[PDB]
Amino acid sequence: DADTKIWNGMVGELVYGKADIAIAPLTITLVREEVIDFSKPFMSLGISI
Amino acid sequence: VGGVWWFFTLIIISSYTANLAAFLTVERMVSPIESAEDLSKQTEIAYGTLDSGSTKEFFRRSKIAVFDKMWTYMRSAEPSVFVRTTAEGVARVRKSKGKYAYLLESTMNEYIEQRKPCDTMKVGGNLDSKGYGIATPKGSSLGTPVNLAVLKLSEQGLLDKLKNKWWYDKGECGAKDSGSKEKTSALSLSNVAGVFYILVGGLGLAMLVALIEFCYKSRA
Amino acid sequence: PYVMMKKNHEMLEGNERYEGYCVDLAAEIAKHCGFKYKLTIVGDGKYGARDADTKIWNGMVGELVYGKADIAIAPLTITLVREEVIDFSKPFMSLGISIMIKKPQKSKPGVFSFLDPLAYEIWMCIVFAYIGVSVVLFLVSTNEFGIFNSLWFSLGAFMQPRSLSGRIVGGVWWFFTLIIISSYTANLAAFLTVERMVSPIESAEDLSKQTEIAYGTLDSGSTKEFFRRSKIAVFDKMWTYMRSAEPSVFVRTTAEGVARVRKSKGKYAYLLESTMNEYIEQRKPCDTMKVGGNLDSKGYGIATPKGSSLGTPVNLAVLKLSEQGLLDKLKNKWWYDKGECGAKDSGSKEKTSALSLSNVAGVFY
Amino acid sequence: VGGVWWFFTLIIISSYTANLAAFLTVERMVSPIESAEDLSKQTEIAYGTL
Ligand SMILES: O=c1[nH]c2cc(C(F)(F)F)c(N3CCOCC3)cc2n(CP(=O)(O)O)c1=O
Ligand SMILES: O=c1[nH]c2cc(C(F)(F)F)c(N3CCOCC3)cc2n(CP(=O)(O)O)c1=O
Repeated sequence: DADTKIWNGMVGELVYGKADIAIAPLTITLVREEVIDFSKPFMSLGISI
Repeated sequence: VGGVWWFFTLIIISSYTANLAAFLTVERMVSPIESAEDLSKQTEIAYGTLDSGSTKEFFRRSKIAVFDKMWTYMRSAEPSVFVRTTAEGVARVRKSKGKYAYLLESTMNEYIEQRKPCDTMKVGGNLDSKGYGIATPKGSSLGTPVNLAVLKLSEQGLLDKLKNKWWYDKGECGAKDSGSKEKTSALSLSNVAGVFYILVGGLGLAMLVALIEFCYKSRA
Repeated sequence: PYVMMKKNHEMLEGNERYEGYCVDLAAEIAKHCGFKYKLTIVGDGKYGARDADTKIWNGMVGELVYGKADIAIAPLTITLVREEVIDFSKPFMSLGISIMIKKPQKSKPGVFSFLDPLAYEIWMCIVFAYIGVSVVLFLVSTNEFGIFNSLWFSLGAFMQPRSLSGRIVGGVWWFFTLIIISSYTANLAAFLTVERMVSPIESAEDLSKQTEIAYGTLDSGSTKEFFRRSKIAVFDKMWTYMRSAEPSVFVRTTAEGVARVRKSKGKYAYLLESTMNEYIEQRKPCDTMKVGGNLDSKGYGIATPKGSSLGTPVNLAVLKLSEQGLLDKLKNKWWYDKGECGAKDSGSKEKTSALSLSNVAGVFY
Repeated sequence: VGGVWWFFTLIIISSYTANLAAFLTVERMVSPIESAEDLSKQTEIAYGTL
């Protein structure tokens, strides 16, 4: 959230110590790589028709 | 009379032949899509994305040639080509008789293709390169271990195996994909069949006139 | 097309000597990380392997571990064996193993170009109804007298008084054949207008289900070792075939493999990295094409010595470049834009026309 | 012989007719450059400036 500058969802629960690890279809984005750590991709994808 | 009638039927059968050819020539002209560039080069088939998400924001910020034009279209397309949820998008594709295409994540798409009534399919390669990963708090102890674990699983083909288990095996369809093989691709017997029934009908009519004729003769 | 020697490289020096995807990717990374660099080609010209005996790393991965270089910007595959000794940034290009076949060419008459317009099923029924009329007429007109007549009605069949019965039979049968020959003519015209030539089917599973078209991989490399170690259903059978296929379905180099596909008239398929494959498709004489999706999920990355300062910076830089679509842009620049071939342009080329003899020949025999 | 020869000529005249239809259909398919966008959509005809 731009205003409150607060992280939500799984990425949030990681930064605020709610969880120890996140195992889900979490996209590896630059904005997230800055606050948390992403392991190598376990599934490559993209936009399809 | 016989000459003019002959010239008359000549024109008609020629017209029938010529006309029947245009319907078959165009029938071949039809070329389903396959790539994203195909969506931009045409307008007959509408298309859109989710009203909110990285998918929509992708085209908006994309400076790539093809994707640019696509966004320009979707940005002012009426009615709204954007849907509220992913379910709405799929429903729009299933109820437009192939007049509406929906752009979404390949992962979720591939899964939908393996769900009843098996009436959806992914076409062409992906538009961009993304990837999911295991997230761990910055400077965690599980960091390095998990990272290597993912690499180990992929090399053992365990990751590919898991996907096959939940995407294709879990199906199911598993049937709609074997019919989508795209085998057939020619003319047909249907039309020609209609002319066969009218033939046998004529033969039967004659077989009736024969007996009937005989009877008449006898009477005489 | 990652790193190549520029045309007039002899008249140039420094980094200006080289050009390619990675050459541009280097400048981009250096711009976002803020540093000057000197492009250098690895000595032995290898990527990154580990000799079992000497336990020594070679190629770029080697020059990193032994302090010869500060960073590796090349199509270096992100493997577990390497991730242990060095650091890999997020993938700047996802790839996998693909299939390469000949150019979807086309050519063949075999009187079978006449039975196609008209389906085999239709040729059959038109023959069944053919004798179906010569038998009905046969009933209109002692054992030999039936043979001479059956041969006469068969001559009245072999196509060209007022017995109303068999009269309407000849008329209806004429109207029947009229429609058919009209359909054949019309349909054949459509064929002569569009004239689209498909091909086989993209799906590694298609290579295993058939044997007519041979296929193989490089005699040495991760590609070959993949099938050997793969426990997946489809890939298993494929390896079983290639493992004992005679003659050898494996080639010495990648060039040999491509040459084998271009000289087998579509009888030999070659399995290789999608990246190199896509590039080949964009090279003269444009007679090769990639079919189906990749067999596995790989990815190249920027390699940096374990515990380096450029580590985190470069990692983020790669992610930034991809999100700005700069990576996709670079690939398009060296693969398709700088390419020479064309597929969507060959289908957009509405032009062609000429009669041969093949089809007509089948009717002569 | 007369029957087979008839079926033979039938196919040929049908082929001639069908093919001749294609030579006129394609003759219409051909389009000439009307604007600049036409120069970009095709490659057969090269073009340049000073
Ligand atoms: O980390 C993320 N991972 C995601 C994974 C998936 C899925 F593919 F379902 F696993 C999806 N969907 C795709 C289809 O529509 C329904 C949900 C959204 C994701 N989003 C939201 P974005 O902002 O639209 O990318 C993320 O943020
Ligand atoms: O790090 C690696 N990066 C590689 C990059 C490429 C290319 F795609 F050309 F860039 C290739 N080729 C693919 C086509 O055949 C010719 C060479 C091999 C690579 N290998 C050897 P592997 O053991 O067979 O994977 C590596 O080890």
